[PDB]
Amino acid sequence: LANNMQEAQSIDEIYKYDKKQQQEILAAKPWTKDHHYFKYCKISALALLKMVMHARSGGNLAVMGLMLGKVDGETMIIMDSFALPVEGTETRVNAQAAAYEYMAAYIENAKQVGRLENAIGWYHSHPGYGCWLSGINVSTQMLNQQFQEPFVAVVIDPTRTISAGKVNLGAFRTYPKGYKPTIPLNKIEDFGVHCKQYYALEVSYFKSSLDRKLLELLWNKYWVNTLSSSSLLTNADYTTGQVFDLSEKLEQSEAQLGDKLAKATRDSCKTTIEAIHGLMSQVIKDKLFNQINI
Amino acid sequence: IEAVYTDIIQGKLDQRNQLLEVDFCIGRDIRKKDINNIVKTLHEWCDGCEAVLLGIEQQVLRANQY
Amino acid sequence: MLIKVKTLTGKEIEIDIEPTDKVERIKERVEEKEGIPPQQQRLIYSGKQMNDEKTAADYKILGGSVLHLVLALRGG
Amino acid sequence: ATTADGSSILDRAVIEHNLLSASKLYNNITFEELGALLEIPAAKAEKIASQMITEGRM
Amino acid sequence: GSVSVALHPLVILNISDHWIRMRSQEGRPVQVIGALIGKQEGRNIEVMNSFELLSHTVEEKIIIDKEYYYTKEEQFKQVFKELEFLGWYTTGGPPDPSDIHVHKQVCEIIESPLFLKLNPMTKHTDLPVSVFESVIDIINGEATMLFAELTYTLATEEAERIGVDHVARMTATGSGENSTVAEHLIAQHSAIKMLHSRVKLILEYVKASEAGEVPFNHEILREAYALCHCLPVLSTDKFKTDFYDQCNDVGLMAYLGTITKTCNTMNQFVNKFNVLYDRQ
Repeated sequence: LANNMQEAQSIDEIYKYDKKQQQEILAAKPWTKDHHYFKYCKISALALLKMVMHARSGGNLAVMGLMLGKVDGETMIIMDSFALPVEGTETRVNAQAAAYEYMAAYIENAKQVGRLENAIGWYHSHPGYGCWLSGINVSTQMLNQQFQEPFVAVVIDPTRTISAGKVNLGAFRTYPKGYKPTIPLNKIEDFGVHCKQYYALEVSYFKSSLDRKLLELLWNKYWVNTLSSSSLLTNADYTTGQVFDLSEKLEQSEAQLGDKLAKATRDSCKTTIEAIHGLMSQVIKDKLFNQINI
Repeated sequence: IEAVYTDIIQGKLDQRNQLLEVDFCIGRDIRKKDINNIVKTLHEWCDGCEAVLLGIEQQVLRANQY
Repeated sequence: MLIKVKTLTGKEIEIDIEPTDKVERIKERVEEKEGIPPQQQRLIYSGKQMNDEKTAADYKILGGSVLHLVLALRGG
Repeated sequence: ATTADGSSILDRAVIEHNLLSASKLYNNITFEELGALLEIPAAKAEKIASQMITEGRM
Repeated sequence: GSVSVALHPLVILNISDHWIRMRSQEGRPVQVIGALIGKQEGRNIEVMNSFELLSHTVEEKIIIDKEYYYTKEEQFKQVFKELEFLGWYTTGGPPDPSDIHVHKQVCEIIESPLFLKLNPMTKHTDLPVSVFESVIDIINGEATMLFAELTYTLATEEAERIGVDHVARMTATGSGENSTVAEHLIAQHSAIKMLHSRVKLILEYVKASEAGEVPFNHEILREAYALCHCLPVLSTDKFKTDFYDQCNDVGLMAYLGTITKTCNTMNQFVNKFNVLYDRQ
């Protein structure tokens, strides 16, 4: 924990809110020009944890809520998530009367304490029903996007997440009216009949310096799973798939050349860095264990 | 096989290469004056760990410099 | 009259309606200001949603009132 | 009763169990040693071993 | 001892986010204060959530707002049903008379308030989170009050476990000015450090046993012998061949992957040369 910096780190400016910049970016409205504008959604660790806990706590029923944050450039930042007092069946949720009063009161109370962020989106949980936009979510997301432009639909699946051990969070945004534009068919199948109406987004997560510092001492028995990590063995299929997509991207960039090369180089660097990190861990293990009593 | 049954050792025999591979064996009795012996070996292991740690630190420092 | 209507995302709307006037008047003010359909709108004052059947003649609005506007949302 | 080739049901069952148990303590075995371990040296040791496979039992 | 308290890995994240957000907003580090919620089952207290609280300052005294607390208590009951006020938290180091004053003021709300202390500016590897319990002793005269230290647990839900593991295994949060090599090597360094500490403790114990200053245990010594007769783990030739094969494969994967980066730099250089040097 020493021989480094302990003050405001380079992962804390993401948590800083600038009112003037947000006002300028809201007045600019760069989203209306290119409709494929937003492509990245950065969610805080706290927001994701709260969303997953609330979705799982609902049991087999469906739950819904809001999420705060802001928007910068080509990315949407989602910082906090607060639930709603909704009473939904196994398929549909309504949020009839007490949900909106809760929204207004909670936003006002949060602004009282110091929460300077505004509402940035809504989320609703599919209890084992995959991760896609239904014919009602599409309509309500279009309704929200028509007037409150900075918005995003987050879909979470609690049952599948708890059964498979991996979170299933999907960020989506709807195209406006009249916007038309051995390989698996899941690309069309896993979406509803409105597959051409909405498009997904790249979901990433971030955490603060204090978040990582406190989570470093979260538990002191994963060291065994790190020493006997067995890297380059549990994700070989991942690396082969990455190599295949990298070859496809290289072919596309070569066709274009005859700026697309930048993302291909980035993907290649990422895959190679992962492989080199795995080899480094294996070399460290070999030096630690097998180089003793020779 | 009958020694494997009593759980003193665990392993697999192999007739293709005519050898027995042992994965785990019990710790037999030790004399009073041989304890320092094992102590020495443990010390060696500790030293190795320290060395590895030092190397790692050097590496990361250099990386940051780059 | 400069009654403020605020959406949760930060949009601002200014409307002009006398207090004796019906809440349908507020509804069509926001209609001709933005265009959100009448059946897809909820308005909140003082933390309590107003009903359509209450004329704002005996109402705790004496100027400076801010109305929180939200859009109905549903999921499946 | 005898299962055709003069073998009692108990004998065949215990032979199959012995083969299954020996499959856990051996990386690989020879036919002669497998037969010396549980009688029936080679006429039906290979037959029993192959019958246990192709059925998910070994 | 006292009342067994069960802490979830969501309160601590709430406190850390609170501290980070207010420190960023105010520029300088500050002190944050809130309120915990949970359940009371017999002799067991469980804290599972927390919400922020508003506090004002009168010269030196810190006064917790009561009307805002009441509104928040009425609001949070709609979403969470079996949740009740349990205690209050703050961020700071050693206990302070300001904390005792705040606890005495807060005592007017619940009978047995807890006291969760978080250390955001810790300077050691000791646990930064400490659960304190303030029971009113029967000492007469001046109220000599020392909050009893509590050995909290880490009771956690299944979805909470999944989310906590997901955030713990996160690595893309940085990869900016700090090299990803540093982040990859830090985990290995920490794991090796903990293993080295454990083996150093074992070495110290066996040195003490051979010295004669401690009772001689015939079982632990033989267990240590069994452990120490297996450090060269799997030094067979097949393992060496597999290790060399893996190293060669990763070397090829690095070569094919440095070539493309060199080609991209090539393309950028030629593009720049074909505009800023080419004669139209």
